[PDB]
Amino acid sequence: EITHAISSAKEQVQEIIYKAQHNELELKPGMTLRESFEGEVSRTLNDAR
Amino acid sequence: IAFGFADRSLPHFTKDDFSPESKGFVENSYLRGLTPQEFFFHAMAGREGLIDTAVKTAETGYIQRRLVKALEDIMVHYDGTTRNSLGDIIQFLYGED
Amino acid sequence: SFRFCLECNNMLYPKEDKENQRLLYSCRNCDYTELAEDPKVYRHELITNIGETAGIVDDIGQDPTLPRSDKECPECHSRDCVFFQSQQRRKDTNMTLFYVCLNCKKTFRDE
Amino acid sequence: VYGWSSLVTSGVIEYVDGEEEETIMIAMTPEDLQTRSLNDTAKRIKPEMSTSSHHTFTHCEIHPSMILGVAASIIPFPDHNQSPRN
Amino acid sequence: GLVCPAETPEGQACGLVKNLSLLSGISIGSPSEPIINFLEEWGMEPLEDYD
Ligand SMILES: [Zn+2]
Ligand SMILES: [Zn+2]
Repeated sequence: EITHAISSAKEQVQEIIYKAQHNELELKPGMTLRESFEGEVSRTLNDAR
Repeated sequence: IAFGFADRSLPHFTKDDFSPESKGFVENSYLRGLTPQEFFFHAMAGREGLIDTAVKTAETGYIQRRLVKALEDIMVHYDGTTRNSLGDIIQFLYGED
Repeated sequence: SFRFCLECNNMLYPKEDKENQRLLYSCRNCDYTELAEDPKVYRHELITNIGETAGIVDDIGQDPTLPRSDKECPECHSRDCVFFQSQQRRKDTNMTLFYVCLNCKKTFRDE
Repeated sequence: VYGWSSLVTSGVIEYVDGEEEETIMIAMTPEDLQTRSLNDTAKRIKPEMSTSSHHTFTHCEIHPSMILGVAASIIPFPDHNQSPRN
Repeated sequence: GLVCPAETPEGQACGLVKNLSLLSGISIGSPSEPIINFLEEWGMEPLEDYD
C-alpha cells in the first residue's frame, strides 16, 4: 500500500511537471510560476509522506 | 534542494531534472536504508537544522537577557499599584485584577 | 542602434541643423557629420522576452549532461534529440523547453 | 610493479576535481551502466531514471561509501541513521 | 566526494572545520609550459592575430 501511494504521488508530480512545461499550470495570485510549481510539488510530496 | 552544480543537484543527475528523487525526496525509510543521493541530501538538511538551532538559541538568549534588564525593578506595592524603582506607576492594579 | 565615426573611430551623437531643419549624427572628437536617415533617437520597452535560446552552439550535441529525448524532429524526422529549458534567468521565465536535434543540428519548440 | 599509478596511466582511472565535475556524467554503481528490463519489499528503492530515454555515462563511482571521512567510516550502517546522530 | 558530509565540530566551529573524504587528494602543482607547447602545436591561435 505504501509503495502504491508513493508511486501514485510520483505520477502526480510527473503530471504537474508536464503541465508546467507546457504553460498549462494555474498561477497562484501574487506569486510567480516557478514558486507556484515548487509549492504544488512540495504539497504533493508532503501529502504523500 | 537547490542546484549546487550547473542546473543539477548532483553530477549523477542530468541537467534540468525536477523529479522528486533529483531534488531531495527520500522514498526509502530508515529501516530500508538510504541511497547515496538521499544520504547526502539528508546530511545537508541535518547540517542546516543544526546551524539554525545554534543561531536561534543565541538570539533567544540575547533577547531574554535584554528583557530581564528592561523589567528588572518592577514590583507590586502594598496599595495594589505596580511601580518601578523611581516610584513611577506602571499599572494602577497588577494585571488589572 | 548607433554608428561609429568614419575616421575618428569615435562615438557618434545625434544633433539638429536648423538651417536645413534636419537630424544628423556628429562627432565632437572630429568635425565630421553625416545624414541621419531615422528620426528615432531612443527606445525603451518594459516587457522583454529575448534571451530564450541564448548561446546555442553546434557542439551542443556532444554534451553528455543534457537529457536526451525521443521527440520526432519536424523536417528531418529523426527520433533523437536533446532538450533544455530557457537560458534566461529572469524570475518569470517560462518553463517551456527547447529541443535540439542531433541529426540536422537545429532547435525547435514544443508547439 | 603494477599498482595504482599503473591503473591511472593505463587510462582506466582518472582524477577529477570539483570544477571538472560540472561537465561529466557519473553513475553510482557499475550495475547502473547496463539498463535492466524484483518486486521485493525488503530492499531499498533505486531512482527510476526515466527523464531520458538513454543515458550516456562518462564515469562511474568506485564506491559510494568512499564519500565519508575517517571518523564517519567507523559508524556501522550510517545510511540507517539520522544525520545529526552521525 | 571531497569532504565528509556526516562530520563537523559542534559549536562555533560547525561548518568551518572539515575533514577530507577518504579518497580525496590535494594537487601538488605542475609547470604550465608543456601545456602551452602542446596547445600551440595543436593549432592554437594567439591573441595577437585575434579579430
Ligand atoms: Zn569623429
Ligand atoms: Zn532534426
